[PDB]
Amino acid sequence: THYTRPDVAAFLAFLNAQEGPKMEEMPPAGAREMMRVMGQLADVPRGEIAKVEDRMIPGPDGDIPIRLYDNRPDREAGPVMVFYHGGGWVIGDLETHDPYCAEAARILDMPVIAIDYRLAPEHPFPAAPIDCEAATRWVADNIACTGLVLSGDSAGGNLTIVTALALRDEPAAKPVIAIHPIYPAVTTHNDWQSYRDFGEGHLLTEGSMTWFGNHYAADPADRRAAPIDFPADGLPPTLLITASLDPLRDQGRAYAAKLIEAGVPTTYREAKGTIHGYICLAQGIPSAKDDIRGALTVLKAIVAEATGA
Amino acid sequence: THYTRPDVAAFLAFLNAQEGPKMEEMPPAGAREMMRVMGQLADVPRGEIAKVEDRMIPGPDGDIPIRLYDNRPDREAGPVMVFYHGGGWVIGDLETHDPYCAEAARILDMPVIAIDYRLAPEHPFPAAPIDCEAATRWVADNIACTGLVLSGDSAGGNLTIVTALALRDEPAAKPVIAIHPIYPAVTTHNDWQSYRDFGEGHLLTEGSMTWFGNHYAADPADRRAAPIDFPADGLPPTLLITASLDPLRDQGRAYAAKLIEAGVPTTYREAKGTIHGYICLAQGIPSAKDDIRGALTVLKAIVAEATGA
Repeated sequence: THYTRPDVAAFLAFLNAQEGPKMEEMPPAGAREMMRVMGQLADVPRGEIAKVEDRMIPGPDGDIPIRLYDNRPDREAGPVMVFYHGGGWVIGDLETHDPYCAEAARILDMPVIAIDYRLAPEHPFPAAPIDCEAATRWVADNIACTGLVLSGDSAGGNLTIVTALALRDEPAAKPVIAIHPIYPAVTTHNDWQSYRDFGEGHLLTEGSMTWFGNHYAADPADRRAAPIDFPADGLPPTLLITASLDPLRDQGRAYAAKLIEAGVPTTYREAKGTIHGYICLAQGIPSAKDDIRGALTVLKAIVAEATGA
Repeated sequence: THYTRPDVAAFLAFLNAQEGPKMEEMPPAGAREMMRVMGQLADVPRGEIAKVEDRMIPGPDGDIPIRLYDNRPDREAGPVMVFYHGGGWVIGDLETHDPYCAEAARILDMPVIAIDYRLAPEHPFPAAPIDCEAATRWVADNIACTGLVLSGDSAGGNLTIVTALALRDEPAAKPVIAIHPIYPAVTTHNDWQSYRDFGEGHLLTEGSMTWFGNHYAADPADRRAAPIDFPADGLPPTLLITASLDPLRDQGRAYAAKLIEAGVPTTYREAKGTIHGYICLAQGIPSAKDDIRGALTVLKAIVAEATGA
């Protein structure tokens, strides 16, 4: 068997008992609704936060909606985090990841901008990376900041890495000073021991990954889909976290190892005994709160080191 | 050309203009004196520290001299750092690394115990790793502490990793909670691009390394000489730092990568634009002070997270 935290095993037993269709049997609209209802039941609320503002920004295929979270709006010019939500490029929105964004804004003490990027299958690859890169450049130009911290979970961890590579090659008005990919997808291939071990029973399944991947319809040769296939030299200091029961664990490790081999300062964290998707499950999995807090404390120090030097 | 900090360049200009024999042209006694005099000229002094105590402990072969540094001797039982000096298993002692150990004890706010292990060629491999393991067990059994933090530079980085692998397999009376190998040697072979790039003009030279290697006479197939060839699973949280102009940089990268691939939580830092040996050169290379302080701040947080269990 595999080490599993007791509260994770308890939440898994709950997930395994639910009646009614799997996500992969649903059209996108119904999958999108499943995730909202799961968040309502198993995520914490937003909690208290001084400022949350929505607006539209111009992007190349139309307006991109963003949400700015700031718990200390009187700050001076400092770093800003841009956040790209997960949901396999099909599901997720500004509300599914709202409680995480707010928590991040509170712990990091920096403004957090979440991007509502275009989703498949209505907008297949490469709409998501186009939107994310355009939003991030807009932020560097238009928001008072000294530097960008890019972060995202799962599909959004992918978008974090691909966006950091596009800005490494052609810089924004402000540098990326750090990146925080959370349980990222970095490749489209499934030849991984963690994929054989954990591809059933652990929230993210073989069935649901196939479903995501077919709708997004990514070009597997393109760096925007498969950044483990391309040089990593000159990326900023990276905090990469994986979850030990996650079918994507091993490609996360492999990416972190590639970063170290290219000389990129890297902090690898593994949430031991927990599953993919934990950053939105902090009420159903209470130990998730310490994983969130523990990673963002390390990130806060990484950013403080980059700004003090 | 390779990025080089201006103050490192300036130190190297001075070192390369020195007259008088190279270390490798000397018998061990004369090499040992060169290192003491280099430290005298290019290291910071011990500075203020509440307590420094010298004693002998019983070892497998006789007395092992140790030195205890504590900047807060009143403390409650907490973590203790055991430190293994570098010098290619031939040179170095308690005085060569004294200013670093005091600095660590101040920044980490924990006791630091430096070990004077047996040196080659009078005592070839495996004397040093046996002594280090024996002293570390003595500390766990005899000094009030809750856990051990092992650290060391170069040969001493090797001894840190080897010692942690020995205690992973048969634990001391107290757990290892973190390890901090500083520009470690993890193999005896030289097939590394960094070795071809930086094996002359950067303080640690091909000639030095061969001279150390011949005196130590390590068995290249033994885990105690070549830890990179053996499983890393189940080591504690590791902070591994390399210097970018070091002949040993690439094997250090490769070890940090292997730790990540085994699921060990790992922070990799690279001192960009600096050389091997910088922890003893903080007066001749003033930027070394921020490399020391930067790493020890990270380690201190790693330990704080472990002891909040």
